[PDB]
Amino acid sequence: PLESQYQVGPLLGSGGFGSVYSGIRVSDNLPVAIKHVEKDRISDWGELPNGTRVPMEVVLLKKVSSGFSGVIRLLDWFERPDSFVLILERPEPVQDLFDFITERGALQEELARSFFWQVLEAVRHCHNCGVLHRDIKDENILIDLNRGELKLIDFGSGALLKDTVYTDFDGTRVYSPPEWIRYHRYHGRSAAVWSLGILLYDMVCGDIPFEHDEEIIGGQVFFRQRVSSECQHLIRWCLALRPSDRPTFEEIQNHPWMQDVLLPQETAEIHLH
Repeated sequence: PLESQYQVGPLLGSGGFGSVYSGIRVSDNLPVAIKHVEKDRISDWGELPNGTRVPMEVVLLKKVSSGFSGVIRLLDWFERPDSFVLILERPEPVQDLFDFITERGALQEELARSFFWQVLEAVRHCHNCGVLHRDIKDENILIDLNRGELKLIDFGSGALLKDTVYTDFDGTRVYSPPEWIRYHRYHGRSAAVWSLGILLYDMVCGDIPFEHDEEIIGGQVFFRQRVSSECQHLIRWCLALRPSDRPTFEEIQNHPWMQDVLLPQETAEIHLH
């Protein structure tokens, strides 16, 4: 049916991810996002069990799209002659973390603790469903401002999780780890932890630590804001130059800086409402 199932509103944005529109499901007035990807631009394809050939993003989304609210849910999708159309959740009111940090500057550590913990829980979900996101960064994290819940979006650079090396990458370079920069090689989990250190720095300092390749591979972390010694230690650990020296998610979540996290609703009440 298509445009009889959804009322299409204004363009939300466009780019390497395609074109996304604000929308509404006619039946129950659910707010949704409608994402158009050209077939000519899809680099990675996969298949659903029944042999239907789809973009990898749709495979990845179906693997993670089960109830847990830390990841954006794919509600439906459609194939057209020259494109696919994806229908996704849209929180309302919503603000992406990039926008939020631009607006507020460096976050208080209590708030960055809640946000970062929620991102950790969301990435563990992905990994347990067999999915590596590969483009974790402030822009790809939406804040449901009423609930205080963070959601991960855009699995368009993602891959199936595997234990062997990756030699391809189409995410954001300034969140990519030094082994990618030097050797065009990385492993999934240790690369993820590096990008989380970039994200945590970004949260507590209000900008990312490295802009150029030379900075990425040099691994000197200079703090431009006041950041507690515990928080600096977690960041520096995630940003270890040698992959095997980086923490596991368990080690991250057992770190002293990560104890006594606020709940999402408390986060919303204290910091968002």
